Amino acid sequence: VNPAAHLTGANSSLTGSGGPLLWETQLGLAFLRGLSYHDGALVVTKAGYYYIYSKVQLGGVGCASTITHGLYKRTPRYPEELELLVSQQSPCGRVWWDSSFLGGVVHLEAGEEVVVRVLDERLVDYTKEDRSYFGAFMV
Amino acid sequence: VNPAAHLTGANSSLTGSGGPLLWETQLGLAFLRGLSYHDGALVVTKAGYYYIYSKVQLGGVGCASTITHGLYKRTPRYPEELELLVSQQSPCGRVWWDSSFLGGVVHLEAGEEVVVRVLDERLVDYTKEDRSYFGAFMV
Amino acid sequence: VNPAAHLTGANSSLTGSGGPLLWETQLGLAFLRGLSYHDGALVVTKAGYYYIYSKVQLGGVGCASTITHGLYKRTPRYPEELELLVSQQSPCGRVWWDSSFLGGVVHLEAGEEVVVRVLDERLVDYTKEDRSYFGAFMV
Amino acid sequence: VNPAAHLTGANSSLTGSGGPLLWETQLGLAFLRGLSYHDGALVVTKAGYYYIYSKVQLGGVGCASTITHGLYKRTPRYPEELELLVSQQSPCGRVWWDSSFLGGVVHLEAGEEVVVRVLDERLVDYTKEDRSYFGAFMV
Amino acid sequence: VNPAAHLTGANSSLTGSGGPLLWETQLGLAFLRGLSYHDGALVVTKAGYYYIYSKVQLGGVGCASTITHGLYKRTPRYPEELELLVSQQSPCGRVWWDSSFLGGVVHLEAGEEVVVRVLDERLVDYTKEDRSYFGAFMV
Amino acid sequence: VNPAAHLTGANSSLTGSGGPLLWETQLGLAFLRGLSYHDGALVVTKAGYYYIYSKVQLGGVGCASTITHGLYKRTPRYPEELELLVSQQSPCGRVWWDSSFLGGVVHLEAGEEVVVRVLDERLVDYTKEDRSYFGAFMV
Amino acid sequence: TPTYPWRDAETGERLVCAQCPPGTFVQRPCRRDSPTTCGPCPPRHYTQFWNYLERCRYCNVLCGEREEEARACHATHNRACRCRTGFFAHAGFCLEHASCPPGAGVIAPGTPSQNTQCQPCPPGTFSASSSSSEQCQPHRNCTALGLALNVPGSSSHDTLCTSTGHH
Amino acid sequence: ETPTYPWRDAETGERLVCAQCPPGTFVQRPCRRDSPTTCGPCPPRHYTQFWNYLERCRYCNVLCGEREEEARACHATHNRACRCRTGFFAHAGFCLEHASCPPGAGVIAPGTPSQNTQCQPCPPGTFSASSSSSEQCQPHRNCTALGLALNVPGSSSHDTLCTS
Amino acid sequence: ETPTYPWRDAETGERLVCAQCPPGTFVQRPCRRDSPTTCGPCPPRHYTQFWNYLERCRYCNVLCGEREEEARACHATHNRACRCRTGFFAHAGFCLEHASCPPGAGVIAPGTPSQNTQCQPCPPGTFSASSSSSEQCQPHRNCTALGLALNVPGSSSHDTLCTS
Amino acid sequence: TPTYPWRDAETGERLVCAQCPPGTFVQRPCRRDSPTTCGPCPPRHYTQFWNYLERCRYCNVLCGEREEEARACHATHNRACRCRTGFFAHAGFCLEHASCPPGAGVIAPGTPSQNTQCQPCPPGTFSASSSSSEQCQPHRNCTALGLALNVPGSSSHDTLCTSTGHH
Amino acid sequence: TPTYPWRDAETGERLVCAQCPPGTFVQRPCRRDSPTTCGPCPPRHYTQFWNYLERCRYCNVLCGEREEEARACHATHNRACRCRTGFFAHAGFCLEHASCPPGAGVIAPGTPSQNTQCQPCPPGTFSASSSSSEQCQPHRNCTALGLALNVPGSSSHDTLCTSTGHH
Amino acid sequence: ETPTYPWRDAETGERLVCAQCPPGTFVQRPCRRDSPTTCGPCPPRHYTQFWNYLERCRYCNVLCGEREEEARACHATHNRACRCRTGFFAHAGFCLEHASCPPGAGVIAPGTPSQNTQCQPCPPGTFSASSSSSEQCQPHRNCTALGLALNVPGSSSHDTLCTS
Ligand SMILES: *[C@@H]1O[C@H](CO)[C@@H](O[C@@H]2O[C@H](CO)[C@@H](O[C@@H]3O[C@H](CO)[C@@H](O)[C@H](O[C@H]4O[C@H](CO)[C@@H](O)[C@H](O)[C@@H]4O)[C@@H]3O)[C@H](O)[C@H]2NC(C)=O)[C@H](O)[C@H]1NC(C)=O
Ligand SMILES: *[C@@H]1O[C@H](CO)[C@@H](O[C@@H]2O[C@H](CO)[C@@H](O[C@@H]3O[C@H](CO)[C@@H](O)[C@H](O[C@H]4O[C@H](CO)[C@@H](O)[C@H](O)[C@@H]4O)[C@@H]3O)[C@H](O)[C@H]2NC(C)=O)[C@H](O)[C@H]1NC(C)=O
Ligand SMILES: *[C@@H]1O[C@H](CO)[C@@H](O[C@@H]2O[C@H](CO)[C@@H](O)[C@H](O)[C@H]2NC(C)=O)[C@H](O)[C@H]1NC(C)=O
Ligand SMILES: *[C@@H]1O[C@H](CO)[C@@H](O[C@@H]2O[C@H](CO)[C@@H](O)[C@H](O)[C@H]2NC(C)=O)[C@H](O)[C@H]1NC(C)=O
Ligand SMILES: *[C@@H]1O[C@H](CO)[C@@H](O[C@@H]2O[C@H](CO)[C@@H](O)[C@H](O)[C@H]2NC(C)=O)[C@H](O)[C@H]1NC(C)=O
Ligand SMILES: [Mg+2]
Ligand SMILES: [Mg+2]
Ligand SMILES: [Mg+2]
Ligand SMILES: [Mg+2]
Ligand SMILES: [Mg+2]
Ligand SMILES: [Mg+2]
Repeated sequence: VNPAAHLTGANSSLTGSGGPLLWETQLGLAFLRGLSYHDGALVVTKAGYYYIYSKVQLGGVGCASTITHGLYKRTPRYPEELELLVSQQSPCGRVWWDSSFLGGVVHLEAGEEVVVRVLDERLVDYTKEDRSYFGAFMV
Repeated sequence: VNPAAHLTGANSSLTGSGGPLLWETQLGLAFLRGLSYHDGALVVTKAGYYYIYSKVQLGGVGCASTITHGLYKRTPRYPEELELLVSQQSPCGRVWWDSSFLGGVVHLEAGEEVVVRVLDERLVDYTKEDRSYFGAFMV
Repeated sequence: VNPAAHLTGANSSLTGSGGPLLWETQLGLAFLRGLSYHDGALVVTKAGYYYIYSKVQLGGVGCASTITHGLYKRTPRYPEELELLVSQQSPCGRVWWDSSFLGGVVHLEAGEEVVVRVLDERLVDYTKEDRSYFGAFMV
Repeated sequence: VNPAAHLTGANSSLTGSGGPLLWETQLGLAFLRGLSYHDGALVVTKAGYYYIYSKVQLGGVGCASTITHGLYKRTPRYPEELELLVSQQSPCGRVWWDSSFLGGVVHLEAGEEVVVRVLDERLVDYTKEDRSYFGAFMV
Repeated sequence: VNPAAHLTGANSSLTGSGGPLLWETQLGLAFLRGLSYHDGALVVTKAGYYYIYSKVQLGGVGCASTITHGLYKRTPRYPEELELLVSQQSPCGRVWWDSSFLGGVVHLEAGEEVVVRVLDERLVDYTKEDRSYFGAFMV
Repeated sequence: VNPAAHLTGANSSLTGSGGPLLWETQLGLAFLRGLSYHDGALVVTKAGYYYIYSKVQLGGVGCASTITHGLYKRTPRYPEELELLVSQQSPCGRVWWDSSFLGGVVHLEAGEEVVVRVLDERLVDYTKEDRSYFGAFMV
Repeated sequence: TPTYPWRDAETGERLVCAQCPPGTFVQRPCRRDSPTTCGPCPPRHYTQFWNYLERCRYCNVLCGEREEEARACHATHNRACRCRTGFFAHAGFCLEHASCPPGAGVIAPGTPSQNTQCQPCPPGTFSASSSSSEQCQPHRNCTALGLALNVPGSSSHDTLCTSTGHH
Repeated sequence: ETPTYPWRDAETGERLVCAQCPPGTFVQRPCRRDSPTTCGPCPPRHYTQFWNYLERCRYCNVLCGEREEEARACHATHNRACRCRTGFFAHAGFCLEHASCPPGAGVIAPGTPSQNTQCQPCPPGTFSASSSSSEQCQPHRNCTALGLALNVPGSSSHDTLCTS
Repeated sequence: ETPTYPWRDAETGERLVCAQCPPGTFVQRPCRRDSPTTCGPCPPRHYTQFWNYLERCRYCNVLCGEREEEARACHATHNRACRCRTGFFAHAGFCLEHASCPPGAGVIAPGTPSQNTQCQPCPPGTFSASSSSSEQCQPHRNCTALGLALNVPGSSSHDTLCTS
Repeated sequence: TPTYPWRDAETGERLVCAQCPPGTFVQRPCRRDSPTTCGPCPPRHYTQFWNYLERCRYCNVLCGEREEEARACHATHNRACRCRTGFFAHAGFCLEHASCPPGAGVIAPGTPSQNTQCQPCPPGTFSASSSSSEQCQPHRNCTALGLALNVPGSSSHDTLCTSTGHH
Repeated sequence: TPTYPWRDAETGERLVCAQCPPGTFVQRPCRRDSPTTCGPCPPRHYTQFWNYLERCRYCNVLCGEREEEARACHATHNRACRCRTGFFAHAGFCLEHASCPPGAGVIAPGTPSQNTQCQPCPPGTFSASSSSSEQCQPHRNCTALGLALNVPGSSSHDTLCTSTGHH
Repeated sequence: ETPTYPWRDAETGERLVCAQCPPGTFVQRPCRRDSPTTCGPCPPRHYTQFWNYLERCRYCNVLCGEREEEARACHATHNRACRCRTGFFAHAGFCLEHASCPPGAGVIAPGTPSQNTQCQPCPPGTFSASSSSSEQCQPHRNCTALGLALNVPGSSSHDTLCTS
């Protein structure tokens, strides 16, 4: 069975703490198959190369004119997050909408984790499960 | 044999009806392998989790300042399309170009379909097979 | 063993020659598994359908207001590159940042190659391995 | 009695002939005192230096994005207008409004005339007598 | 002696009552010579035609995005102000600065007054006597 | 004879010394009548109140994004210029054009002078006599 | 009856003259032996208040090409203007009523005062067109028709049914 | 009557015509040779709005933002729906604050959940002195109705004053 | 002469040097021990522009938009190519309408498929009265050439009038 | 010969005086016994038409730093200006001729009247450079050279051949 | 001592009068028998240089609502203004000091002359907050505390440790 | 003392508590029954900044751009870091040229690697004649200090002249 997951924006997604986004893992389009989840992280149980992705729908009113959207690894072997795939966008150039998508193949051991962070978080629309999400699959 | 497809923008792509985009399925870079196509829909024949994607090249002159690009499921079990992966973009902020990409893993049964819709459709450049497309593969 | 690769932006990435970007293939997040690399090209050794992708982080100061980012095939059977997946973006609409992502499934024979090109090249930020990259995997 | 006049925008003001603007000379705020009027022109009957002035209220919806507002002399001695006081404004940088004001001292002989021209004329708001006008007094 | 005056922006200039601007009449550059002043108004004591003028220095941070700058007559014969010379400007198209200037000849009787109003008044820079002002002289 | 003058933009007009603008005094529309001129300054020979005015045609390509246009008094009694009438404009908000106009009544003694300064001076279009100018008349 | 002060020219005596009502102006001031003569305002002029003007005000409100009279110039009031059919007023302009695109429908039509209002079509309804009159309409209802579902609808396209049941 | 759906019996293989399930329900178990379709009620946070033969109800996936309240709750037969809270209007997917009419202009229509404040310049004989999202143009104080004389003429932005 | 390509014979394994196929063709079958490369003609909607050894011709994948017409058709040896239709010019991947020279300015060059209208302000003694994408600056009516006297001086935007 | 009316000052008789041709002005009006004396316009002044000016017009067209004379001030005409080499005229300015970037080439060079024109290099051609003179050039043609194809070219890079055939 | 020329009115003799120092103005010019009388500038007026003004200059620098006096109007100088606490000067305005968002921290606080300066938190440090005082602070250091690592930190969140070691 | 990490011995399966490796090192080989953790030094282009048990050092993946120089080199214990070169300041991820104070304004603070030039309008009695990113407002030449008379009053953009 090939690990896969797709996690969706949820009412709890934006903590305001500067930490990772949280996600839904079972309702509507969300699911886990051969991966786990823990406090915002996808937790890997089978080691290998994974294609990881995330899309965030961004939006706001006028204008931290720069948004960073990224996927980061956590390993117990080092006490700081490691960057995997990051984008910077300045879409504030009244109402605007932009969506940021990231995907890429990374190596992950059992027990390592992946998270998503956006700065600033508040520009993320979490109100719709089809518009912000985070997933992966083994390749 | 692992299902896959990549379908491309075609001269017939923009119906003007408010329905789904249509696509080419055999010429140039388009193909089907273990999936089918019917009036704009990829039709699934083997049940499972698929990574689905689509990219549309958008462009126009000045400025419905908001574009929605999405992938939607159709099932005979419910009489309305279901949203899978959607983006909203306001790129009109004279000549402009922007491209919107969507990808994500979804569960699809045999007999279900996936389509793409863009509103407004008219901003989609269908004149180049490398710039608007829709595909999938089983994961 | 399923072919995969993920190649990253490097100090040598922007040749200025109008040719393809170059990439790192072994340090930090870069790797090759069952694919090769030669002067900017991923070189295929096992024939099949591949999902190919690339992300480039773009940025600059004010304002060739149009950027083209694409993935192109090279085959010994034809003396010109073939377009696979291309985007055009006009993000110059002082400091700005935008990221362009492309992905899609294509058929590649043994011995064929894939490259990335951006015009104009100079707007690509190659200084961070997490922000510009090029990879693939067989599907 | 020291010659003076103040002429106001009228319903006839925009001929669309490429000729000068026309003006009201009697109703509301408009008057002539020791100057005459004929077909858009202030006609001088007493020779001397005059301060001439004109204000035009300009306005438009989005967008020759350049507006020229000028006062010009006609003399029977020479078969072409002479430019006196001219402004160029590019105010189109949705609904916008801008006022252009011109004033200055010129020497005028009896039998010479002064006219106002705007290019493009149709951006002139002629609907309010307090907003677009043309006058003079001897100094 | 030919009536004239030049009144300057003052610390009291913006009442915020929706009434007219107030002005300094004695200090620095301000003076009255054969005209009077009461509560924001130039008061006419000698009947005749006057060239009246006013300049307001406007400025703001980003953004009724439309500014109206006008001169108005009050007469005891009628219980409402009469518009004389009015400009509408939409200069907000970050820090911005713009000057609005009005001038024109009007007939005024003894006992009539002239006031200046700006909407919105708070965009008026009243801090420099050389920048916002109101005056007149008989012609 | 009532003092008046109108001076026009000339080829010498922009010294680039940070000193005042220079002006033509005899050719085309320029004249002096009961006022003098020396090194950019209108020189007063008869004491009284004058309406002074100046218009500068400004223009540029894209972009101190703030332009200051002013009239200043020099007197032998005090070793610094006095500001009379000053405007600040931020018109740079590609090719743009804007006109700045200043007028007002000031008291001047014999032997006092008036000069015009623009910062930044190089945005002044001095090529057309009808477009940038400086004058005065006694009131 | 509001008044104003005056002086008889023959005697110098102080007078108290009647002002003149809306629609009129002082054609002749009072005298010791007659009241103020109030003239009716001529065409293109008005007085809206009691007054002692010697000339009525000018009806200076002119209607643009995208406007029409909401009120005519009358002796009692100035003319006034509103946007013509198809246009609404904004920032002293008359703009074209927007269209609601496919996927969305009209919830209030445009007026001279406001622009078309629009919502995204809710579930079960659609609008296929860019229109400034078309509302979100309910999808064709295959079950109510006793027909099979052929293609599900969306917010911008109607549901399609076949032409028969299933058996 | 009740709409239907074709179904190949698993282990019979005959073409059955089964009853679909009604809004508020979903198919717990398909129809067989002898048994009708078994329909179950949508659990909380889920719905079906139409007849259907879903094996699980759709998820109530509309979430209200901080500027928004429920116009409808999540029910067995419909998803949640949201409208802009008091003081805001729905524009391009967002909830914007109701605008204010400056001095010189009056409210001709209150802001609602779908509509910004509507404003017009105060017509002659009327006034508004403040920036407000409620205050309408009011007629000038009428000095002759109160039996007083005129002190200071009013404007589109100031009331007429009368002398005591 | 004819360009070539190396090829490992399937079932011989020797290195052959085969003839490539010419523009308008593709390789139906590779060269063997005794047989030359077999070249076939590109079917409709397909092309090869260079010598090649493609197993299938490239697809003619250039499509003209509504503002565009074919400058070249899809041929066996080249792809389709498009230019802007009459009244438009090619700018940044789009087809824009030719601009108009306002009154006061005249056309100094017609718009073409690659070029916008070119305009200049009417020099002295010349005029243009209308916004037009054809009309050039014309010299003023010359009153003395017609034997008439001057009525109204002309401008950069109005013709000189002469009195009868 | 166009004329203007005048009066003899000694007699009061009506006169019909000749106007003055391009390049001249009326230095002295006609008299009963002499024609109008037409003076030649001094430096920096012109008359372009028949006229009865008493002073010629001033040559007031000044050339900016990015411009040069297309025509000198002459007694018959005012000065006129055009953009210097490397610049084109737009909106009363003189702008730098654009460069066509890599992937695209010049199809018309810039002039004082127009900007550089550019196209995307068609199939078989390339431009490697950002340039306001470089055109799309045909790819190096390996088959014509009898050499093997090493790396295929693109619209912004030339095809590379090896240095020998295949055999 | 700088001077100016004058004339005695009784005799017509030429005089050489003293100018007047900063803080004063010429209230009365010199005479043959007395020096110039220099008056002190009244409130709201100044002279900053030696001068022979007959009235001092007006202190015309007014402070806006976001400003306060850097110097008072004095007889020797005009008033001058600076941005109040929390604001910096830019383009003749007083703007709010920016905040450094999460992920970044203050390296210089704002002043009346400059805006807050900000950097992205370097490795090992964090800022969790949007703040115009908060600096990048070092992550909680699990090894120095003898505690196990629970969740690694980032540039915008602190490292979490458990409450015990591993053994 | 030395921080640690749990580890299941491969082939014993007991829970060991191993020493982590220090900054500048990584784990060449894990701790066993009898042997301590074996730590190796980071090779060039690699680092570890904290105690760790990485099997390979992190890559020094910060690259300086053409506007930038190394503030720190890649070391065994830290990544490279970059700052803006002389003449530039760090704004929103970019290196912008230091701005110039126009005539009428003077430098009140030099530009640095983190900070743009700071400018103010020249206060009374002071001047700046040029656009410069160094030049401050200077006091006017004082004619009375030099024993001269006034020739031309100065401004915020021109020096006072005195007569010889
Ligand atoms: C095709 O037509 C059929 C009719 O033959 C139709 O089915 C109907 O659907 C509606 C919409 O879901 C149903 O209305 C509901 O009825 C139930 C009770 O059985 C109510 O509980 C529902 O909830 C209301 O409750 C809220 C309070 O909490 C209200 O405030 C709110 O207004 C809710 O709507 C609801 O009214 C109706 O039951 C069926 N009718 C039948 C006979 O099944 C179907 O919708 C049509 N299809 C399409 C695609 O348009
Ligand atoms: C390397 O050089 C070789 C020459 O030794 C070269 O091959 C040549 O290519 C061109 C371009 O494809 C060929 O030109 C074509 O010739 C055929 C007939 O054989 C024509 O039918 C073609 O069509 C024309 O038809 C249209 C009308 O419908 C015309 O309007 C239009 O202009 C078309 O071009 C076309 O002319 C030519 O045949 C070959 N020559 C040989 C000997 O093979 C090759 O292109 C060069 N390689 C590179 C990479 O530049
Ligand atoms: C102000 O108040 C008075 C009455 O209370 C109004 O005066 C009347 O005006 C109308 C309009 O022409 C006349 O027909 C009446 O005869 C007047 N009556 C009196 C007693 O004066 C007046 O119109 C009011 N003004 C406004 C603008 O509403
Ligand atoms: C208008 O028409 C007349 C002739 O048909 C022109 O007059 C001539 O002007 C030239 C230029 O100096 C002289 O050399 C001729 O001798 C004139 N001849 C006559 C008969 O008048 C005139 O130049 C024309 N004007 C313009 C601007 O073209
Ligand atoms: C210019 O130079 C002179 C002295 O070298 C200054 O004159 C002095 O001014 C102060 C200020 O009021 C007095 O207290 C002194 O008594 C003056 N002395 C002399 C000898 O004149 C003057 O202030 C300087 N000006 C400026 C602006 O710095
Ligand atoms: Mg619609
Ligand atoms: Mg109001
Ligand atoms: Mg024209
Ligand atoms: Mg090029
Ligand atoms: Mg912070
Ligand atoms: Mg300076």
